[PDB]
Amino acid sequence: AKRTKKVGITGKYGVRYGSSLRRQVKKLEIQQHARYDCSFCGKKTVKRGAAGIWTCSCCKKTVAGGAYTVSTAAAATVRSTIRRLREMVEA
Amino acid sequence: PKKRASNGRNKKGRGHVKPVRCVNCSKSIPKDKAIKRMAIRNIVEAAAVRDLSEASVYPEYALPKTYNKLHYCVSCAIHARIVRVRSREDRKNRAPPQ
Amino acid sequence: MRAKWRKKRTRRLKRKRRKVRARSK
Amino acid sequence: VVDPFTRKEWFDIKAPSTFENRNVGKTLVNKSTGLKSASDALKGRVVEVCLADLQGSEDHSFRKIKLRVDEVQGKNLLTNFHGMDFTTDKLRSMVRKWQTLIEANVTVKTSDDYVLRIFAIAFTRKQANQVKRHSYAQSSHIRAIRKVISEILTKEVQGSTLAQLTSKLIPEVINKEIENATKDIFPLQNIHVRKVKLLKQPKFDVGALMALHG
Amino acid sequence: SQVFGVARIYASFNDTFVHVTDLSGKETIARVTGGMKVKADRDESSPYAAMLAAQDVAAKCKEVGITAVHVKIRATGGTRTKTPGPGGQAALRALARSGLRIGRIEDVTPVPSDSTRKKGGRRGRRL
Amino acid sequence: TPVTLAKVIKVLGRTGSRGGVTQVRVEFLEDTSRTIVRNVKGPVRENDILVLMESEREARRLR
Amino acid sequence: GRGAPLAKVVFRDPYKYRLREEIFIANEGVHTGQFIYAGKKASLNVGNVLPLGSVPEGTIVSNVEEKPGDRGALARASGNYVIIIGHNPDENKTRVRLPSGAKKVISSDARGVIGVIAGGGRVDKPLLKAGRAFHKYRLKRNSWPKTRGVAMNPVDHPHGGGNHQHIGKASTISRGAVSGQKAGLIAARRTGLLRGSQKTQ
RNA sequence: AGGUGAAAUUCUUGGAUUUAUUGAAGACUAACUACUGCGAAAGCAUUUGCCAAGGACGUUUUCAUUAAUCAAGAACGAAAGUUAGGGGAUCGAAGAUGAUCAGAUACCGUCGUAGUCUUAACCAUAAACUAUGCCGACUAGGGAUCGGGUGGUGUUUUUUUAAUGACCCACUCGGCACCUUACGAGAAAUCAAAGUCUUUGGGUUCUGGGGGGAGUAUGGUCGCAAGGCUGAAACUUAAAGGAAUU
RNA sequence: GAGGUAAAAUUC
Ligand SMILES: [Mg+2]
Ligand SMILES: [Mg+2]
Ligand SMILES: [Mg+2]
Ligand SMILES: [Mg+2]
Ligand SMILES: [Mg+2]
Ligand SMILES: [Mg+2]
Ligand SMILES: [Mg+2]
Ligand SMILES: [Mg+2]
Ligand SMILES: [Mg+2]
Ligand SMILES: [Mg+2]
Ligand SMILES: [Mg+2]
Ligand SMILES: [Mg+2]
Ligand SMILES: [Mg+2]
Ligand SMILES: [Mg+2]
Ligand SMILES: [Mg+2]
Ligand SMILES: [Mg+2]
Ligand SMILES: [Mg+2]
Ligand SMILES: [Mg+2]
Ligand SMILES: [Mg+2]
Ligand SMILES: [Mg+2]
Ligand SMILES: [Mg+2]
Ligand SMILES: [Mg+2]
Ligand SMILES: [Mg+2]
Ligand SMILES: [Mg+2]
Ligand SMILES: [Mg+2]
Ligand SMILES: [Mg+2]
Ligand SMILES: [Mg+2]
Ligand SMILES: [Mg+2]
Ligand SMILES: [Mg+2]
Ligand SMILES: [Mg+2]
Ligand SMILES: [Mg+2]
Ligand SMILES: [Mg+2]
Ligand SMILES: [Mg+2]
Ligand SMILES: [Mg+2]
Ligand SMILES: [Mg+2]
Ligand SMILES: [Mg+2]
Ligand SMILES: [Mg+2]
Ligand SMILES: [Mg+2]
Ligand SMILES: [Zn+2]
Ligand SMILES: [Zn+2]
Repeated sequence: AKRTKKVGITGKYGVRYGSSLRRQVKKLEIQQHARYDCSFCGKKTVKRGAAGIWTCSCCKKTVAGGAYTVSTAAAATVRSTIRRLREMVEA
Repeated sequence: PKKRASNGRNKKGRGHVKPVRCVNCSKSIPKDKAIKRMAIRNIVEAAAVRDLSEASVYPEYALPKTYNKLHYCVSCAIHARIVRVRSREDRKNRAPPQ
Repeated sequence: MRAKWRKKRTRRLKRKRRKVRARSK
Repeated sequence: VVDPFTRKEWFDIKAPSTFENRNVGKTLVNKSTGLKSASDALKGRVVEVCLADLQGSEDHSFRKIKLRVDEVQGKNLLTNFHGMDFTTDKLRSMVRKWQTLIEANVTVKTSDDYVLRIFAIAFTRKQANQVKRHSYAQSSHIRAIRKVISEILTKEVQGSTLAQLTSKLIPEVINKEIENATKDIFPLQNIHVRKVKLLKQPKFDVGALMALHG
Repeated sequence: SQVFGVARIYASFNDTFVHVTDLSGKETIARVTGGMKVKADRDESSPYAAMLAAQDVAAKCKEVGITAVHVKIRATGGTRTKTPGPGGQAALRALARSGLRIGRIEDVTPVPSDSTRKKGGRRGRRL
Repeated sequence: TPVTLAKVIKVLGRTGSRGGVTQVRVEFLEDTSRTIVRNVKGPVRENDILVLMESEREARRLR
Repeated sequence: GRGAPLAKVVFRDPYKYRLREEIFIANEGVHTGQFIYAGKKASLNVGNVLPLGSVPEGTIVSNVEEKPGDRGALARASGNYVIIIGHNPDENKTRVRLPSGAKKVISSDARGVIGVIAGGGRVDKPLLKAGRAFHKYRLKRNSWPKTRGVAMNPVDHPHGGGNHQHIGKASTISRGAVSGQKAGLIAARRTGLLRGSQKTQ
């Protein structure tokens, strides 16, 4: 049963705080409070800790990541870059 | 009405290919719509070849040729005497005039 | 006249008309 | 108001010994005084000259060699190979209508630390007793021909020095080796060594420059 | 017996640049433009003003000692009309007759794989 | 100023807006192996010796 | 007070048997239990600290030092990085690209950890209420709130006073002024809304 | 020096324009490029690698008709535009100036934002045109070409004859097309399809009923906005419009 | 196989 039409999670704030501000907060609270996949155990048991801390519910692993997501788009081109440069050192 | 067959260009079932720019008036035009003139020339004129053979220090020398491919739009190929309006029956002649 | 600048004439006619309508509601 | 031509001094150009006819020409450099002397003003000056003069023959009038100045001794400078570039009128005579243009490039280091990038242009040949005019490639042989070219270009380079690579481009030995491994794939024509430029020189080894002049 | 240089005749529209340089290209001697000879600002690309500009360059090379030259015709190039002007053929004929020695005529027009969108607008320049 | 003579060997025709300029290929008397087309004004026959003020000048088409 | 999380990277003392525990700045992609290598001959992996003289050009690094020995000065906030844009074999210099866009050359003996710093996208969320601005700034200093200097008395700010809310003089005060005059736009080379580009540096 | 039909504005021993040595920045992919290829369309031209997808052909393989066309609805959808970052070299809606001109808010010259680029979302209209729904069958000859395949008393590359590849000839499918014709069709221009249609029925979807007022009003819905979709009436006119000839 | 080229000109 979908109760609210379009506000979803940012409907807690009510009428205030503008419209275009709460739309951007909605974009960074769905990704913030999401249950992510773990790279180590494989289970979807990743819970956000503090701003940048991404703990896992099982096996007790903690991965440092972005402020509102696990792997941002800025670090997605960093890891792909080190993958390219490491192949040129070993060959 | 429809006075032609492809009506502007040489596109047969593509929709859109490439826009190019004219050389006379900088008009954007599709590549198959702009007519082409491979205006091949010698690097010197016919009157400057006599004085260049006397000023050359070389016994024999091959004359260079300046090759260039330059396009024209429809509006600046008719004002310049490049193409001309033809009769209704002679539109279909696609052979180059000799 | 040209059918595009009659279209934009009626286009700015819409924005001017519904603005007067929106300030009387 | 004074004419600067009395201040300038003539310095001749002496090419290395990978070919004949060393004498290229002369330059104009100011006199060896203070305030940025003439020895520091000749730290690198390329000379874009065709190799048709140093060879004598006129079948190589489309190949220009860059000559960078490195060492000056006794009113006489010494130079080294800097790059090879074709003339502009030759490439425009190469490219025709109704044929397929194939270009390939590779980055390869020599025996010593010379980082140079060589270019290779090659066209499609219209075979004898052929009815059709264009003879285009299949556009998958082009991936296969340039795999053969990039293997041969990394065989002459990375197997010899620069002086063994400089004295090999004039007899077009590379251009024959490309033809000898492509005729089983497609009939080609006009295989060339279009460009080569040096990206980095390693050191100040004098013994490699003086061995090219004596 | 002959000392050499390069001339680098830049034959654009509404001007003609002729300045003979050395084989290294750093040093330039005897720069004479087409606009120096005519007080009109219209005949700067004329064949007349290009021949007076070319003979002024070769009259100074006799004072220096430059007897031979490797001329280089050059249009504007790039995103421009890429065609040599009327004063390019006039510059080749003038300094050749005047006493210099011509060797290896060639062309150095800058022609790219095209980019940096050509000036004039989409729909074109018009009058 | 120097003087330079030229003999008419071939005539091309009238070229101009109003039709008063004739394209004439003259041959020099001091050089019997070199010719330059010039634009003249008045009535020109063949084998006429003209007086040129400028020796080297290539004639174009007037429009 | 920091947008970036810390890291209890523990080391061993090579000269006496003990466990010296140090505090780094956690990069994005590191985890608890990762073998963090620290040295010149270490490999090029995410999370390790290396000198800039043993890395190639284009390595996205962070926590880079100005001079070798100050234990980490530049590029320390959350989600920031520098780019080595060139090396110099002579007199061991290394040219880097600072996050402001200032291309400045430093020594090759300075150190830097590989990868971007964890905590990116922190200022991309609208910090909506003033209560979230309260609990943010109460852990830093007493700089919140900020009263406008026009609205206060002439004794309280050089802009205040008058029967209206206006500054009165130019807000661009030169660098060579003394304290008490430096308000508003201190030594501005340009003012107004940016309707240009980033042409220089 | 820049520039135009001709000019001026602008830049110039502060040594410009030009010449060489480089370096940085983004953008784009010239010539090759073709009555030529691919994709449902919009569209897609540098190299190589990775990740999947598709047509055509070949098949003495399989399932057994599972199909055809499509309200409502969904995916994609040039350019311009909108929101938030990065980029911001050129070009450059606004705008400022220089001329032309009776006037010139223009055409031309110069400078220059927004924009052009990209990521993450929106919008979703184009002369989005082949102005021509899709599926199936039949009706006419000819020369080319692309992709696959099959036959040669074939040619060339050859190390010892080969096998391939390229090419030629013959044939056959699936293409983008073209040329000559009119038995046919159309008001005609023209059309292998717009043909097989008063000797007017193969299956099927959408739209139109004189020109205006109207793609307007109102209502509903979608969108951040600009807007998109759905969509009249009063009233007014007898002509509007198509092709072709002089 | 290459062969010149842009002023202004409004209404009944
Ligand atoms: Mg018409
Ligand atoms: Mg289209
Ligand atoms: Mg009316
Ligand atoms: Mg009100
Ligand atoms: Mg403009
Ligand atoms: Mg006109
Ligand atoms: Mg920090
Ligand atoms: Mg504070
Ligand atoms: Mg306080
Ligand atoms: Mg404030
Ligand atoms: Mg504030
Ligand atoms: Mg305040
Ligand atoms: Mg008060
Ligand atoms: Mg005050
Ligand atoms: Mg105020
Ligand atoms: Mg004050
Ligand atoms: Mg700025
Ligand atoms: Mg290309
Ligand atoms: Mg529908
Ligand atoms: Mg778009
Ligand atoms: Mg910009
Ligand atoms: Mg304006
Ligand atoms: Mg005015
Ligand atoms: Mg205005
Ligand atoms: Mg204007
Ligand atoms: Mg529509
Ligand atoms: Mg069309
Ligand atoms: Mg339609
Ligand atoms: Mg047929
Ligand atoms: Mg028929
Ligand atoms: Mg009706
Ligand atoms: Mg409608
Ligand atoms: Mg409505
Ligand atoms: Mg409505
Ligand atoms: Mg919005
Ligand atoms: Mg609406
Ligand atoms: Mg009616
Ligand atoms: Mg008529
Ligand atoms: Zn886990
Ligand atoms: Zn044009």
